[PDB]
Formats: sequence, C-alpha cells, structure tokens
Amino acid sequence: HWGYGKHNGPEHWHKDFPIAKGERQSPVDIDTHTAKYDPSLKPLSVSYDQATSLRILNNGHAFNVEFDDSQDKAVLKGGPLDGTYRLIQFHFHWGSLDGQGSEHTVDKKKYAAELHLVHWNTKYGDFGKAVQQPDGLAVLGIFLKVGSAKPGLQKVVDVLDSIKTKGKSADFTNFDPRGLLPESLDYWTYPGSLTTPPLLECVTWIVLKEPISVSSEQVLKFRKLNFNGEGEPEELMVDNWRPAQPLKNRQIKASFK
Ligand SMILES: NS(=O)(=O)c1ccc(NCc2ccco2)cc1
Ligand code: NA
Ligand code: NA
Ligand SMILES: [Zn+2]
Repeated sequence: HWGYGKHNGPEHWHKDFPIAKGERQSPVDIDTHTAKYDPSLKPLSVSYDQATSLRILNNGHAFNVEFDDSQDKAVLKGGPLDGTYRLIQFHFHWGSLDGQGSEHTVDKKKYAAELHLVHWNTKYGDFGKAVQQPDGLAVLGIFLKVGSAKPGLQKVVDVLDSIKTKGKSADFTNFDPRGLLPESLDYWTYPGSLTTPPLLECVTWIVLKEPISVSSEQVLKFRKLNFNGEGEPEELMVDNWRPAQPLKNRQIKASFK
C-alpha cells in the first residue's frame, strides 16, 4: 500500500521496508564540487540499436515501457560497470510543477523530471536473482528540463491517454530509446538502491550530467495520468519522486574533468 501521498509516501516506507534507512539509499544530492574526476572510469557503452520494446503499463506509481530482455539486445556496458547489463524497462519521476520532480539533485537543484533506464547484470541470469546482489542492477538516470520538445519522447506522450489509470497497458512495440538520450554521455556514478519499495541496495547509479529538454506540453501530459484505478476518485499522478537520502559512507565519481 505504499505510494506518494501524505499517508503512504516516502516518510512512511520504512515501516514496511526498514532498508529505507539503510547505508546505500537513493536518490542523493550530487555535490558537483566534491564529486571527484576518476580517470579509471571508462566511457559508457550504450548499445540500444537492437532494443525490442513491447508494452507500456500504468502501475499506479509511474508508467513503465517494458523491453524483451530474454536475450542480449539492448545493453549497457563500460563506465563503472563490470560485464553486461540488459535493459528491462524505463520509467520517469516528475512533479506537479516544473520546479520539482527529479529524484537526484545537482547542487540541490531539482529538475522537472528524471528518466530511469533500468538494467540487470546478466551474470545473475534473471532480474529477480539480480536484485539479491549488490551489483545486480545499473540504472541510467537522465534529467529533464522544460524548454524545447524532445522529438523522441512524443510517441510516449501520445499513448498516455490510453493508459490513464492503474493497471492499464497498451502495445508499445518499435520504440527506440536512443531518442531519449542527450548528446553527451558524461556522468556521475555511485552505489545506491531502488528509489521505490522494496528499496533494495542493488544499483550502480549512472546519472548523466547533460539534461534533455522536453516541452511544457509533453510534461503536462505526464501530469494527466492517474494513480488510481478506473472508476475510482481521480488522483493525478504527480510528485512521484523520493527526496534525496543521506550519502553516508559513499563517494560520487565523475567521468569527466
Ligand atoms: N526508480 S528505480 O529506477 O530505482 C526502480 C527500478 C526498478 C524497480 N523495480 C521494482 C521491483 C520489482 C521487483 C523487485 O523490485 C524499482 C525502482
Ligand atoms: Na568525493
Ligand atoms: Na527469446
Ligand atoms: Zn525510478
């Protein structure tokens, strides 16, 4: 029964998910002046040309665009990662207004939204086994600011009317996630967690420095989705973000000088 409201939101999650107060929780504030350049990091290898999207689902928290991960197709390698991580889904977090919505912050700045491309380490065979491991997942995070439209996002925007309420899904084949990336792959990285329950501490976070621009109209359509199911009182799907958590004994590394 967790969610993002006053009575089931981030301040309550620890009661059913005590790892919420753990040692490597996400998101975090990225303090740009103390994140040290690491020359031992590698360029990120994002190989999405063979991605096979399947479906888009309103899960009552966000919407997920799901991929066929049954074989090595869309994969993330390099950067801080050892081995190969397979894309399973992407989703966003966003605000009720443009001045909030991101989960990570940069020198305390909140972006209007944040895209998470979720990948699992193929050495563990399946996503469920990967989330029992401290290096099971890699999430590529991309900030959204409001300005010019993002052409590669429009196909997502235009299907949202058909998945307004929790539990609705729609076919979403032949979507190219390369259209959601910025120009630069410069990034920050740190060890963290899922940002929603069960809050598992499995994630190598890779957060791109360059935001993507989306238009006001694109993000406004995100905000017309519903947390509730069909026939229930309308609760707009907005402010589905967790605030920054304590950094504790962690270092954020920069891939760029
Ligand atoms: N916001 S996020 O990128 O950290 C993220 C990514 C993936 C899941 N998955 C949730 C799940 C299902 C079974 C175990 O866990 C939850 C949150
Ligand atoms: Na540091
Ligand atoms: Na297959
Ligand atoms: Zn997320």
